[PDB]
Amino acid sequence: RPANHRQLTFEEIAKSAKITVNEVELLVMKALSVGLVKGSIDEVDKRVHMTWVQPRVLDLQQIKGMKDRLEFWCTDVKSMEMLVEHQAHDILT
Amino acid sequence: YLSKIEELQLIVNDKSQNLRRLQAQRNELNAKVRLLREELQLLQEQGSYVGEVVRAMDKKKVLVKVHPEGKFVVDVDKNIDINDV
Amino acid sequence: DLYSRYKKLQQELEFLEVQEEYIKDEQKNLKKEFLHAQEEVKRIQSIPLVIGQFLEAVDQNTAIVGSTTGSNYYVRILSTIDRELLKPNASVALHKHSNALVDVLPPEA
Amino acid sequence: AVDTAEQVYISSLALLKMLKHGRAGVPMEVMGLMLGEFVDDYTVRVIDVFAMPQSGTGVSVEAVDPVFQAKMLDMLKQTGRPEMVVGWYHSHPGFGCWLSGVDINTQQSFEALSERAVAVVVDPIQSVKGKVVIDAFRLINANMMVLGHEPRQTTSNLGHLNKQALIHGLNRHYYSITINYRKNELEQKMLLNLHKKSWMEGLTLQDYVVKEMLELAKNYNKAVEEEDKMTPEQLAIKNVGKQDPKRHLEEHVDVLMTSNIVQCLAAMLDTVVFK
Amino acid sequence: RLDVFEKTILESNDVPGMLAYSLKLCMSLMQNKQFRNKVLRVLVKIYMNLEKPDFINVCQCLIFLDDPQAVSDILEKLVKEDNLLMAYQICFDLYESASQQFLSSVIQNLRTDQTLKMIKILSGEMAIELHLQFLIRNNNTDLMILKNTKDAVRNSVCHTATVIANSFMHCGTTSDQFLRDNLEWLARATNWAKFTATASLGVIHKGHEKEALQLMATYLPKDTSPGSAYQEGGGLYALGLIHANHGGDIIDYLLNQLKNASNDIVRHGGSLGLGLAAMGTARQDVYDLLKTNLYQDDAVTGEAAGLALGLVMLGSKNAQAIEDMVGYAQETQHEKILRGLAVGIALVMYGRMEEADALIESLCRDKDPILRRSGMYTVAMAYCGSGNNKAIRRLLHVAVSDVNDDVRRAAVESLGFILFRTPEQCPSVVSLLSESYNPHVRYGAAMALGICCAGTGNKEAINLLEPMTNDPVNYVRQGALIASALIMIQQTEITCPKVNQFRQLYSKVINDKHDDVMAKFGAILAQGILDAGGHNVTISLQSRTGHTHMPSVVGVLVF
Amino acid sequence: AVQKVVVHPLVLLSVVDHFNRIGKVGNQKRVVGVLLGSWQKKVLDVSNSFAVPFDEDDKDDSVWFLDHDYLENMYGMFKKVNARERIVGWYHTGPKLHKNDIAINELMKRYCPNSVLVIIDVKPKDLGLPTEAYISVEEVHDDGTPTSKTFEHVTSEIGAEEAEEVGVEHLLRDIKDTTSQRITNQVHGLKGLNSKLLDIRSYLEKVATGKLPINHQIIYQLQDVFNLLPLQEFVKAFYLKTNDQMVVVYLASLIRSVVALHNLINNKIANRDAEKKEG
Ligand SMILES: [Zn+2]
Repeated sequence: RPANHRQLTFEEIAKSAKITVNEVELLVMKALSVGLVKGSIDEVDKRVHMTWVQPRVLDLQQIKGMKDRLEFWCTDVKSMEMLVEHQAHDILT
Repeated sequence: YLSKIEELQLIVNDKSQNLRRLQAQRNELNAKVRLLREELQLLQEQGSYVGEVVRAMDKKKVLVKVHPEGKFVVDVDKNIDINDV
Repeated sequence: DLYSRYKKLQQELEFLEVQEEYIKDEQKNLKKEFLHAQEEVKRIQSIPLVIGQFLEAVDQNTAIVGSTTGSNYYVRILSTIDRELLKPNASVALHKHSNALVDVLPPEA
Repeated sequence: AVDTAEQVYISSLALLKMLKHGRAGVPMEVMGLMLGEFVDDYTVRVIDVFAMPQSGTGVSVEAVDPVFQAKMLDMLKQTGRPEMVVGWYHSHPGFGCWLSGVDINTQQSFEALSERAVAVVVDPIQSVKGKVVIDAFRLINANMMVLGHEPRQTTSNLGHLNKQALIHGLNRHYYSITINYRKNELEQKMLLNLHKKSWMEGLTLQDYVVKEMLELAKNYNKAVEEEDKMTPEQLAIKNVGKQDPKRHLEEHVDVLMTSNIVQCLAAMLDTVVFK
Repeated sequence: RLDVFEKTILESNDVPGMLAYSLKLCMSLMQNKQFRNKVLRVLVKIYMNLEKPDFINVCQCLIFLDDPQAVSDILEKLVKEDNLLMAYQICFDLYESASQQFLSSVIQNLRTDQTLKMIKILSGEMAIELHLQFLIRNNNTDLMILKNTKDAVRNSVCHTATVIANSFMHCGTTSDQFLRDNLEWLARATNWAKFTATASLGVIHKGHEKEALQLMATYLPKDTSPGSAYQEGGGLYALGLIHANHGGDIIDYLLNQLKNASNDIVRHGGSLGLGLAAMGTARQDVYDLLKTNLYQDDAVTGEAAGLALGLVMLGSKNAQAIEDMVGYAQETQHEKILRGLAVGIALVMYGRMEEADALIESLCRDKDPILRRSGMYTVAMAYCGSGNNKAIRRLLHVAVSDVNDDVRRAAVESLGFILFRTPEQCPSVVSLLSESYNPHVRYGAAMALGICCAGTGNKEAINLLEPMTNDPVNYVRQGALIASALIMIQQTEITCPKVNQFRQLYSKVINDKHDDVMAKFGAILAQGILDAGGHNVTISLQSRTGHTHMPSVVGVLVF
Repeated sequence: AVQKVVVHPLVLLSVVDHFNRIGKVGNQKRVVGVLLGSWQKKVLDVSNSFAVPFDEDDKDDSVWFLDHDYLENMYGMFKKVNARERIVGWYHTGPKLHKNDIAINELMKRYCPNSVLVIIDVKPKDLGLPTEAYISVEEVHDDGTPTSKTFEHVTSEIGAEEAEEVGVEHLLRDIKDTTSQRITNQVHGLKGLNSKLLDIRSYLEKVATGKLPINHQIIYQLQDVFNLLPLQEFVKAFYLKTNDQMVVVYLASLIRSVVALHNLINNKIANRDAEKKEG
């Protein structure tokens, strides 16, 4: 999931990770010892928060279909660069 | 009357030409202040010191007490008279 | 002549407006040049500021000033200095060779 | 009859060599031999300048080193350009950098060896940006006293040239020649392209510093404007009391402009770059 | 649109001379070449529709509408109607104010008693030789000034502007006075005083066409016997001076002198002379041998090649002079050769008024202030009067915003050529130009005062130049000198009270020995121009006929 | 290991004039010569160097000619001139590479323990910075084959060791101290954008015809530093920026109202003075 709700609830963890509520904390403190993900996990809602991670090895279908992020970035930061410059166009001066 | 009013009023709009006269004054001031700033190359070579002069004399000469030195009759300029010293 | 004199009123206003235009781009150009000047005002200087001392002024921003090297001199000064500040024999500062006064410092020693 | 309004086609690279060696040589003066071409009469061209051995010398003529020049020329022939030496180079980084005695010896000791070998002197210490302090002269000898000397075969070159203590006290034997830089676009292109591209944030995607800078900026802004703001209290010159208005109310605004300008710039670049 | 126009030129009774001054007034508010020639060819035909025929209409439409066949038709009316005494307008305006290219084409179209006076008006030598008679009979010298300026002769302007002085006083006196009075003052000759000491004979002998060769009997090209070719080259240049616009075979004889297997020792002056001689005639042979003069790779004759080739290709629109002179421009290893080619490719396109825009944009496209300076000369010659803002906006942009002052100088020389028509507004714009920060452009503003306000009765220009000679730059003081000489041509003391002030004041500042001789460089020349003719003659940049006089324009801009 | 060297434009001009040399003497195309330098630290200076008379055969790029009389011999004459800028490396023109670069640099490795080759630019047309340096590297693989020596991007930048612009500045005749932001903005944008376009085309090649380096060693962690912000939901940063723009507009408002008052007072003073006290 690239999307947000990076303050994930513990629920998918305790369902699909074959772990319990008393051991999600060890599940991510042992990962703090590992050092590939360092979440700021919520503990008033018990939510397992997502910070930066070590992503994958290969997604060749997403190495091809990363255009929806790469070309997204390219043409959209390009277009909004053209828009900022186009609103400040004739102070080229 | 029919087609004879607007350009007279256009020459009236040469108050904008008077605005150009004002900006002309402006750029005059600026160009000549910058000329003043250009003058400053003179300020790189010699802040000529005060040489004392015992007295004047003819042959366009004086008795200059070269202050950190002795007296050595030396040259003059072509601006002031001999008696002026 | 409504079909001559009146019409002739534009025979020169075109160049009029063209020069009124060009005064603006030349304001721009002269501003460039003035910025260049202000740049060159103080970029070589104020690093090896030698110290003498003021002694006497003759004309605008020009003064005979006691040295600390062994030879008092009558040099010109940076005009922007407040004219009511060159009165004392305070810590003036000039270039080594040019001996061009840049500013005077109150304290010393 | 070389009496003309003459010219020298310098090579900026040789200028770089001269500044390179005199800039940080011994406190004394340096001197060497040119490498260019006596291309014409009313002008001349220069391309190359070698560095000189460090033998204890000066503006003396007899500073010749045979094997040095031999190997240098042999390597240059093995290199791209086997062009002939036509003069000499030299500097005066120490003193007031003018055509001293041994110059008024070597320039004739070699201008007979050479044909012109126009002077080359420069003092790097006298300027870094302000002046271009350098010297160059075609020596005159006591034989040219035949007629009234006004070469000026063209004008406004020796005319614009109308614009040195002992050397203007030595205009005899020392008449200066109009100089110029080469049409350097061949490199001037790469002399600005690489410069502008780098000297301006290189990649330029870097500050696009933006807070700690304006903190101190606005922080000192609240401390700076409150003195120039005392000038209207001094502009309390009501009846007749005002000389120059202490026209220093500026020199802070433009800075304030730049400050909040960049503030808005970065505010933009945030939402612009970030997505 | 010519519907109400045709109903109101075939209209009813007023003075028909309404339409006669309306010719010049339509020309005063004219913007295009599109109904200019239309109205210009239909008003002459509505004068052919009105029963009273007119001659001022053809006096104007020959020099604005360039029809060599309608003048042949009404010149058969001059042979048939037989009145030579009414014929003066068309005949000697055809001699006076016609383009030399149009002169050759019109003597081509015309020949198909006035049976031989039809050829005698086109050669028109009568006014030439009685003008020469005036130039020998009338005189008013000031020789004391000639001695007190003779005290500061060098390889300099004194050696040239003494003969410029008494030769603009006397264009063809056919008499020696500076040859006669001395030889040792004449013995300060070194290559340009040598070039001048043999070219000055034809300087002082403008006109006087037949006795050119037999007056330079001493100056045939083996009869100098000098250890230098300039003392024999300026003489053939002086033949080129005499043989201006009316040669015969001697154009081809200077051509053959260049082609008597002689490289760049005869060409030294003879190539300048040949290009000056066949000017605007659009020859072929001079282009053929000036191509190897162009490819000499020596600018002492190469600038003569570029200048002389522009001279012989005046306003050409050639497909090979323009392209084959812009081609050699880039890969040459000098740029005074580019000054030569610069003024040459300026002169190759004169007055086209919309055509040369590709060339101006192509050359001001480039980065070279010398080549952009060439572009400004070329836009001074393609545009003169036509302030359509196409030749003003970007002209003024590059004129005053640019970084090198020489192209800026050529642009403020272009201003005086595009502002000839109404010099009323020209003080109000060039006094603004005065405010410049830089030496060449201070001087060029002075030159804009000079060549712009030549014939004017302005006092504000004098008021401008007085602080301009109160200026530490010496040659802007000479700009004040020479430009005020150009404001003191044609006019006397009753015109403005600064005339005799400056007349004695220039000798007064030449009394000061410690001035630069660059400060008084053209002071002898300011005295000479100050009596150009002795106020007998004047500039002709825009003739009283209505049409510009292009060899005078050539003279001033190469001058 | 070098993060930067003094890329002194004097050696740039040397390179340029000897490229003019290799162009005018004939058809020798790839400008290649010896880079000289003084190893002060990881940082270094490149102000002096030279081109060596060398030729590369069309096939078998491992063809080169490095005269000892034009290098080793010259080095001794240059040793008496200045021993500092020692033999440090070399360079080559041509955008990507040829096959010999590695063998050349390893031959000269005896001279400089960290010898460098530099892809030199003969035509400044770049978006950014010209020629960069590549020192000896041992970077084979996770496979860890016999150590490849394709010299990695040993970063550096245009070091101007000394000003010496007494002439250099005297050459520009074009620019001022640009008190320009818009220039920076357009450059930065378009450069990021064309870079990303090169990226997407390279990766479309990877999917299509790209080799095993399709995701070689970092291209995935390339995407991870992209994954720094992987709408990014900067809502924390949204109200953060809300207070930030509170600060921004406080700055704008206060400072620019000050500016208003500032010009107002004295500009109007001078205005009214020269206006009514003139008449
Ligand atoms: Zn020396």
